[PDB]
Amino acid sequence: DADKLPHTKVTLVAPPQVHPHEQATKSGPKVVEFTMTIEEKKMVIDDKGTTLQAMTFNGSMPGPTLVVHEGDYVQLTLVNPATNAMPHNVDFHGATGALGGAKLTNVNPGEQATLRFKADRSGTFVYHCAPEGMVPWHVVSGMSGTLMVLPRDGLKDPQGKPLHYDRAYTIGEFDLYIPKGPDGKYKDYATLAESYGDTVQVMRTLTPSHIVFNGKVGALTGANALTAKVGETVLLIHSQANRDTRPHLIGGFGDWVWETGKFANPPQRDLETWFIRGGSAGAALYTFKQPGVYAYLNHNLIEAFELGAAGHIKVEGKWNDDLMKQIKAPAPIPR
Amino acid sequence: DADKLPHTKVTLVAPPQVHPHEQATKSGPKVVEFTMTIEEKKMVIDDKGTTLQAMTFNGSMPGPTLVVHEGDYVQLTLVNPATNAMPHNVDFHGATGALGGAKLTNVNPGEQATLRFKADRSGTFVYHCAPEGMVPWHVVSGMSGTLMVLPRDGLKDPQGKPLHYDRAYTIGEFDLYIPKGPDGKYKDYATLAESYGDTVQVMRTLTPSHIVFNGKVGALTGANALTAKVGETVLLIHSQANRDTRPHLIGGFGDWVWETGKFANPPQRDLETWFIRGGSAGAALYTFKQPGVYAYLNHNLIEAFELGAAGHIKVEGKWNDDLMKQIKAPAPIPR
Amino acid sequence: DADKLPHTKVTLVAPPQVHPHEQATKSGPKVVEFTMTIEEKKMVIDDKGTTLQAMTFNGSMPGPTLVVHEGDYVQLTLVNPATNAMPHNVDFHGATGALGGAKLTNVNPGEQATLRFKADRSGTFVYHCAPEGMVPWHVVSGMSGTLMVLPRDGLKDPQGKPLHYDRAYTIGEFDLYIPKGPDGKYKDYATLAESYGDTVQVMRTLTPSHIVFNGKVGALTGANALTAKVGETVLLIHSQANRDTRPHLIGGFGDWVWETGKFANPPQRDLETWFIRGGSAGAALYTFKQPGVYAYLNHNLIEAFELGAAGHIKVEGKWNDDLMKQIKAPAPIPR
Ligand SMILES: [Cu+2]
Ligand SMILES: [Cu+2]
Ligand SMILES: [Cu+2]
Ligand SMILES: [Cu+2]
Ligand SMILES: [Cu+2]
Ligand SMILES: [Cu+2]
Ligand SMILES: [Zn+2]
Ligand SMILES: [Zn+2]
Ligand SMILES: [Zn+2]
Ligand SMILES: [Zn+2]
Ligand SMILES: [Zn+2]
Ligand SMILES: [Zn+2]
Repeated sequence: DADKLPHTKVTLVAPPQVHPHEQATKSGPKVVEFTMTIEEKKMVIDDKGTTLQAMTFNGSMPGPTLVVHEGDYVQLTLVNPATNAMPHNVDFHGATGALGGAKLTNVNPGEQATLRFKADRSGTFVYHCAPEGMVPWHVVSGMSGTLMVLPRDGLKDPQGKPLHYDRAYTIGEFDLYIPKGPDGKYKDYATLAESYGDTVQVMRTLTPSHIVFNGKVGALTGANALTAKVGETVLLIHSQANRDTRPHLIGGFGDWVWETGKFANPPQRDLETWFIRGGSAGAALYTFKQPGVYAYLNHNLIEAFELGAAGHIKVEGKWNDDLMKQIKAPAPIPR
Repeated sequence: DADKLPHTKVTLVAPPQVHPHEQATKSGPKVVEFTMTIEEKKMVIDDKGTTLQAMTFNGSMPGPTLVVHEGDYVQLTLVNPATNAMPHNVDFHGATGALGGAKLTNVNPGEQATLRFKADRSGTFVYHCAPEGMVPWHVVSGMSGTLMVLPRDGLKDPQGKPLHYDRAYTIGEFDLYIPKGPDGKYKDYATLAESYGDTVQVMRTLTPSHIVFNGKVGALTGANALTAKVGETVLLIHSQANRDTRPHLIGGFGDWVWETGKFANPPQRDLETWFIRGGSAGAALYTFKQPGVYAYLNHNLIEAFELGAAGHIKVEGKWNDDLMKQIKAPAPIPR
Repeated sequence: DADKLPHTKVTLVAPPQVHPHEQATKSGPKVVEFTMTIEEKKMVIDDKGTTLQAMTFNGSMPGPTLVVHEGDYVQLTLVNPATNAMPHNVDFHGATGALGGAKLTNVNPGEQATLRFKADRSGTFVYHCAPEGMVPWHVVSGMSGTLMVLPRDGLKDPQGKPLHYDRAYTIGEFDLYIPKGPDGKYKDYATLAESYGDTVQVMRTLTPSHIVFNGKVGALTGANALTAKVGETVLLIHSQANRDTRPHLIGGFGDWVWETGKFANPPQRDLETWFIRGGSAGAALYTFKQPGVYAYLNHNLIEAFELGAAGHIKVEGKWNDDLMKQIKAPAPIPR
């Protein structure tokens, strides 16, 4: 049983990167040890200075992605420093019992706890905070991320053939509910607690003020664009802990997609747009064949371009005229 | 043909239970006879006394689940007593022709009708009222339920192996559109007809005031929690006749899920959250492995916790530390 | 390579028809040449005279469906006449690179351009306009349609058996965001440009004023109902370039459905309601077995009946009492 196995300790890395790991492995099961520390902080979430009284695992939206293999045990130490105001906990969708671990990880400021569970199902799974009586607030304020449980022999196509990625990225998409005052301007709160009531009223409308990748409008653009090269297969992990989304790569595809995120199921191929149910993480593979700056976005184009749910992927390599060619550049219409 | 076969008569039971039935059967096709009686009534739908001018099959939201086997004929007598104000009918998504039967079951108050159709496709299917010119109102006011057509040889996994459940529950999720007056308080109407215009205006906003399981906030909690035991496989049938939802079991999984609800298709496994398209019923199996009180909810957590789309499942049995263990209880952070 | 192959020229036809084409073909790859001309125009979109400052490919919402076979090259000439006010382009979800072709087809009024790309994946794919900085506006104002890339050997069921349709229809579903003035009446704009700011404010609410098939409430009803006969298999192509939808045939099924729209994946069978992710096109086959007027609709019934997302299919042939029979017509309840 779990008390017999070797332990490993993993150092997490900040999104959109994912900590180094193997896909197919000859390793046997391990107890894999992680630690996360909660940070409440005010964050600027758009280009005009709007702030969110935010709550995070490890300082980031999303929290870092934790990667283990099927049959491993996840052993998380969750730290709630005294510098925080609220209690927190963690609910792993990949875990069985005790409301995902929530019932066993209730940490007031100044406390920590350690949870172990068996990661017995392969897939990308949401984890999120879920304190009794204030679950949606802690989720929408930023407290979610992904646990990826890889099959021990790596990813497989519908015919059981091997699949792999060369590079992985993790995108958390956050529907935010920022209140406005009578002047129509977004409210700025001195403390987390003061934002609560007004935010619940906005939540209940079901209309986000902003929908952002990785914590801010344009998080994944400019200097912070994702990167790849022609010939590389990228895994795009997409989590939405509260609300549906519909990822899409402009000028690309989901070559192999697990939209419900569970790797024991066959993936679908050649997707234009896939669907991440609120409360889940999904996974897409794409092998770049053309260089250029791509957009990766939620294809409700209002959600993407107006509300913030879009990033960029800058891809190096050589252009392929067989795949696409400008035959006649824009030029006057003929007489 | 159908005029040759034996008839059976089934007595329906109220949600969340489902009438006794076999899964795999050695029985041949039958004409299976059901009756439902429509009841219009005012219902209290939340903890603060809000009322809905509701419309129901058999007095309940959802209507009872009807269970037959593929190749059976469903023979429904639909009774509209004179104590009701409106005309009604029934549209079975499992039926072929005549707008699901709607065109053939138009019953004014004081009338009844009898419809037969062949249940030639396996699956969970929505049925709902659909009177010409007032379809959405009758649906959102409570007039829907599920027909479950089981394959004759029972449920199968993607490899054709047998699946089964030990206990079945039926959950209908209702997006409600209750109007408010100028004081911001929900309106209470003396009659069904008086609620119509105001309700259509709320409907057109696409924002529900409440989203409830089985007719009321907290319907499936406390004394009315669903129940199971460690080692039991439960089937959770989930219908949403008007609007999408995303079911999830906190601390569990969808072990095998037909999210589109059609059993001739292979199920997906190991789901964290699945998706019920508005206008459909889906089905999930889960074998409990840990005792405790679970939540079963729509994982738009605002919809669940603010608006009402959540229930509880209380599960007896022994805790399994291999699956999950508290390694260190919440305790002060060390120096 | 592509410079070697034969060229063909296709004449497009207006929705809901689809230009003649073969399914399974013994033909080898071709460069298939199409032309589309953009028309900006004011259109009446409902029964009370509401107008949309609309943008279209070829004068229609949706644009025409383009049909090729896997391994063909699509060669589109896109014409933006001088009679238009805005620049436009095209983003084909079926194409690889250059933001779907958008970067290579930027045409100001009075200009045209010609794009070739390899249609290397089978499926129904959205194409839409995507001018830098005004993508959602051009999409929601009507600038989308479908490219259908058929497998060279035709459609296949999950076991590799042949499937086919006898008749194809193309339905584009449009979430519209028409502004109102202080009097609560929809605004009418003298020019396209004047509609922009007010429309963006409505877009940002995420609540459509109207949701229509093929450009107008009731587009596909009355004289313009779709038609079929008992024994015919119809393909229903359903595109939604911006927002999710949930198609359903009342009194029918999706016999075989590719809801994500990609034919190399196995279809699901016996669907009651399927799901088209915003930003995608899907495809359903249904073989009619009963005559009558069907409804084909988005099964958010508010979206369908209140907001406009419904059409009719009028089906000729003989009634089948084995499939459905009125056993007792509506009649008084007995003493
Ligand atoms: Cu928290
Ligand atoms: Cu959860
Ligand atoms: Cu009714
Ligand atoms: Cu229906
Ligand atoms: Cu345009
Ligand atoms: Cu697109
Ligand atoms: Zn140990
Ligand atoms: Zn590779
Ligand atoms: Zn008989
Ligand atoms: Zn059992
Ligand atoms: Zn040539
Ligand atoms: Zn045919």
